Amino acid sequence: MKLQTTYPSNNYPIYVEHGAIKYIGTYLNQFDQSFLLIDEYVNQYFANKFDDILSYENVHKVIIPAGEKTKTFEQYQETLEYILSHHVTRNTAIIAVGGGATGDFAGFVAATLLRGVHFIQVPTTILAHDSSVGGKVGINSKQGKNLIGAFYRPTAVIYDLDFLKTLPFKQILSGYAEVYKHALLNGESATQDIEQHFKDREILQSLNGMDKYIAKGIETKLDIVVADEKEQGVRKFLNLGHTFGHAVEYYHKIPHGHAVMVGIIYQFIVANALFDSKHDISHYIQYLIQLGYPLDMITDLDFETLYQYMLSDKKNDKQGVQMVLMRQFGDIVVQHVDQLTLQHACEQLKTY
Ligand SMILES: O=C(O)[C@]1(O)C[C@H](CP(=O)(O)O)[C@@H](O)[C@H](O)C1
Ligand SMILES: [Zn+2]
Repeated sequence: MKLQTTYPSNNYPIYVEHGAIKYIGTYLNQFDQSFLLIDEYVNQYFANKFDDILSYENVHKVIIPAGEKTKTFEQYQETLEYILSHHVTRNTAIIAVGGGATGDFAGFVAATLLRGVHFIQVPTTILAHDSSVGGKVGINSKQGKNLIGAFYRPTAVIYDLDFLKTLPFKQILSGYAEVYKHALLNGESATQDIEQHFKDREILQSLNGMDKYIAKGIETKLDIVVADEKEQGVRKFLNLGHTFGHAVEYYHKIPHGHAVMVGIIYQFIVANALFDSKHDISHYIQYLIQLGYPLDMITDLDFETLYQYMLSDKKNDKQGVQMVLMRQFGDIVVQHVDQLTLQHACEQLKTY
């Protein structure tokens, strides 16, 4: 399945197939050079996977830190300086091969190399069905996740759906949180429909019918990003449950999806607190348990530290904290949420 961003100028493809890993080479030699940034663990896993195209005269393998441990200022310099020492050109390409983390990083590298070079997204996780589309790249700060980065359109995205066969459950759950989020955004139908298909752990864990809920996720985003690339309003909707989520992920150091799920239920808690959309909290809470989500850190949360982090959030203004709330499937709204709600929603979410 091939897709394409419908922007005015410079648009990119997105190959979502079970052999998409082949679509790499139709580019490699049309670039003076190519630098393959690959996660340190992904590199072990798929040792020869990328020899068919790496044993070339242009391609060089660059091994960065595993996941979120690469998204730092320090690594940014090293990797860039290392790269440049190869007398590159403005027509070089950066091939990201790994999770969302190696993707954000390689992307921020590519986006700033000689003021911008070529970028090829090659996701290998479920969560990266999300992170590889939209052009958002970057690293982390001492203040929070993704606080330095940029909007840079990749030349093309290549999502080989065969990489899911090696994903551990902890990452299925993690990636599933984004597949589920796009669903919540797709309406009461798509939610209860995906909730109906992926009923419990064993279903998810098996991954049957996943190939479908991913393509549906990618599409759903491709729409919000083409329609509002610079997050000038609507794209703020992909941030569903990330306000609290990003705070739990950074401070509690738990997987992105896991935090997002917890960020989701908390968001409903607020949508009650304010609009009183009367959300079935007991429903969502349970559905997560079945799927197999941990929920052990729920008790170790801490409104105080999370709140201060929540002030770094990229959606706020001078007025204070800001969240993406759901009032009804098809009625998502963004707005201020003073410490009040955040004081009694982190405690009502503790009720569980
Ligand atoms: O607009 C996007 O691409 C996102 O909102 C981007 C966020 C990252 P941000 O909140 O740091 O921009 C990502 O976590 C989410 O899954 C999708
Ligand atoms: Zn996310």
